[PDB]
Amino acid sequence: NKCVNFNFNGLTGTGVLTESNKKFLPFQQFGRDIDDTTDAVRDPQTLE
Amino acid sequence: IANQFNSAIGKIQDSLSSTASALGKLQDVVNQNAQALNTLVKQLSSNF
Amino acid sequence: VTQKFNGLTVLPPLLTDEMIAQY
Repeated sequence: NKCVNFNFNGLTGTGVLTESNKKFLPFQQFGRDIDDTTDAVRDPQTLE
Repeated sequence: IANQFNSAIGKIQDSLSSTASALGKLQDVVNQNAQALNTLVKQLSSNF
Repeated sequence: VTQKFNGLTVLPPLLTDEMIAQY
């Protein structure tokens, strides 16, 4: 809920991080939008 | 003359309700601006 | 008739749809 310089598995980005309702399947680490950019991510330590 | 005007306005309600085609000249302008923006955003995915 | 990382923004028109209905 704060704007941050995030780096998850080397996916260096910037933005506000928020709890998603997106139901990823087990094999997926990153989610993308229509715009072909990463708009959701699985945290690698606690899998939310 | 009043009854013909009142009837003709009654057909304007029916026409604008009955067909999605009626406002096509406006919807074409919304669609072209949406297409031009959606294309501009997809060029961010391109490698060059 | 029918924010994002791209850096786009749609500004609102100076006259609202109520103001156009009033004119």
